[PDB]
Amino acid sequence: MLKGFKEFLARGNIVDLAVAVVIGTAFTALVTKFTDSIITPLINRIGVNAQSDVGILRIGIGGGQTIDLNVLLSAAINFFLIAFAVYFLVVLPYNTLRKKGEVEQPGDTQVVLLTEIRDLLAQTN
Amino acid sequence: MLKGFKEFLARGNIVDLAVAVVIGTAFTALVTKFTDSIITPLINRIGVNAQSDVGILRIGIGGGQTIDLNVLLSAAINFFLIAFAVYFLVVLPYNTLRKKGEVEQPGDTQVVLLTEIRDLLAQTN
Amino acid sequence: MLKGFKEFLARGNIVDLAVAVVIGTAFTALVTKFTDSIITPLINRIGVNAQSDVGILRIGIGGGQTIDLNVLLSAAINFFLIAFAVYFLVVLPYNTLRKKGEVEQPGDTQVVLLTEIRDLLAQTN
Amino acid sequence: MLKGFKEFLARGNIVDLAVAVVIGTAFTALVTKFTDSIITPLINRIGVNAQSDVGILRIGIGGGQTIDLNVLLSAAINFFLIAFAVYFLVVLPYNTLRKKGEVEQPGDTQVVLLTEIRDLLAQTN
Amino acid sequence: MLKGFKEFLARGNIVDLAVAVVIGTAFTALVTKFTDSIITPLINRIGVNAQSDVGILRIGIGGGQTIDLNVLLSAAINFFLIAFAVYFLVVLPYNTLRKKGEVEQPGDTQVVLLTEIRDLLAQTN
Ligand SMILES: [Au+]
Ligand SMILES: [Au+]
Ligand SMILES: [Au+]
Repeated sequence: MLKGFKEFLARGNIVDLAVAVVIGTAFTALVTKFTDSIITPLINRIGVNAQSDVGILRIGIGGGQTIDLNVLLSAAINFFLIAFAVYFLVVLPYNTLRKKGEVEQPGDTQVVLLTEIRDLLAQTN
Repeated sequence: MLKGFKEFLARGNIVDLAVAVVIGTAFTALVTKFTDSIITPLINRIGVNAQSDVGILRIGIGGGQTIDLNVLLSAAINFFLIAFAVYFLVVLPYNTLRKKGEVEQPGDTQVVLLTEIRDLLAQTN
Repeated sequence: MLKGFKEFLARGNIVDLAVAVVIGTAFTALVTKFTDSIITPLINRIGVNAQSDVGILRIGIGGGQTIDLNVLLSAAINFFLIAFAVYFLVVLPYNTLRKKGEVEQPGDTQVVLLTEIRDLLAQTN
Repeated sequence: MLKGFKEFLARGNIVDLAVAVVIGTAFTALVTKFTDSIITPLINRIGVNAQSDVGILRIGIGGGQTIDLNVLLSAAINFFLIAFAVYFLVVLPYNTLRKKGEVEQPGDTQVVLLTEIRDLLAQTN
Repeated sequence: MLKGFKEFLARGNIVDLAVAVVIGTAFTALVTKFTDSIITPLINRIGVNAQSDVGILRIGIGGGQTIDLNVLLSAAINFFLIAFAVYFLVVLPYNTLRKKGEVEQPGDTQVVLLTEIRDLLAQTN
């Protein structure tokens, strides 16, 4: 069992990925929770949004219906906050490190080797 | 420790992925929120949908039961909006950049290299 | 800024992935919404499921408790429908196109080149 | 337009992926649903868990507060069930197939090719 | 049918990934549940947070509104626990195994081979 989980993990391109979804989900969850506790309430004190129209579904009930705009705006703001947080926390550093050329990846090293291979092959002739 | 987390992050084919799931979930969520606040209500002012039949679960309760179509239809519209949104915002540009050729990738460059190698090895004959 | 987001996207193996999660989550959501509105109610008019046993948690409350089977079954049905939908819509077409041989890919072209190289190298020797 | 969606789909390394997320979310949801309907109720009849302490938030309300264990354990059990399910349904078969050598992959065929090349390049010397 | 799903599965880069999303979502779900059951309550007996301001939406209702801070801190702590959990359970072992090199992967063997090839091509000169 320790062998199946561990042998699958050496195999575990899956491990790199599982972690990625783990962080990705954990983090999106954090930004939206901040938005709900801090932002949505702010949107709400004001709320001259949520308009409406009469709603007596002759199939379900009968009383009144609304169009909540504050929620949409609350969500839009949440979205922007995510883009700023990700781009700023993540993007400035990863893009800066790839430009200064200090980050890595399997495809890139293969390329260097393939390239070196090309050069030597060229030298033989 | 700072070493383990950072070393794992340059490693972060995972980083590319985590970000991808982060945006994918964040965005799908934004579209569904719009569908729910703006669209579901419009579907609802009408609502000649939600039909039903008697429901007295001789196992749970006893009172009445409903089949909501407005929700099914509201959900479907949400989906189309996502398909159009992803395809139009994401698809027209990425597919157009690949056809014109501007977007890049590790596999493609390896190909270029392998190809040149093939051409050279052929030249040696 | 427009340059940074766009340059990271050209970079975006991530874009391929983010899009994938977006569609995958959006679609699963659609299937379950159909199951809940059309199917669960049907399970429920019948609902001779949800059994139970007394439940007075001497730690939290005291009143009664139930085992909802209708939900378990509704979910299962939801699942089978997903399997029929993905396999029938996605699988019949991708397995049939790979069998007839018409789907291109970076890994496959590389193999072709690697193979040509092997053959040529064998010719020199 | 039909050309853009279809050309992106032949392209769909993404399709492979979307299907993966689609299936992954669908299945996990199925297990947790079984956990909730079947398992949680059982945890709950017993429930000598959920302990507590008075809770009158002088900032929000005022009355009493609880620490639920049955849920923590219910989730824990849900989790073990997922691991056994994924590992047993998924892991025994893919690890056995990779070991017996039947599940193929572009990366692996390339390896064989690279390996063969190494061997040949070596015979020349 | 058994052939199409199975043929698609050997094909299944998708299988590696789907399993990855399954484990990532399942695990994040577990961390947050622990936080909610064990942690949020602890945060709450205390709760001198959830501040507020009057809230009578001249568009929706009219009565009062709150900015729940406890939830924000509760979510943050949840996040740390995930970071600690993934890195400590996942990171120490994978980072250590790669350093000891005990861990294997198709990309890495490709590199070794590319290197040897580079080295041999270099010897011919
Ligand atoms: Au009734
Ligand atoms: Au009872
Ligand atoms: Au109390």
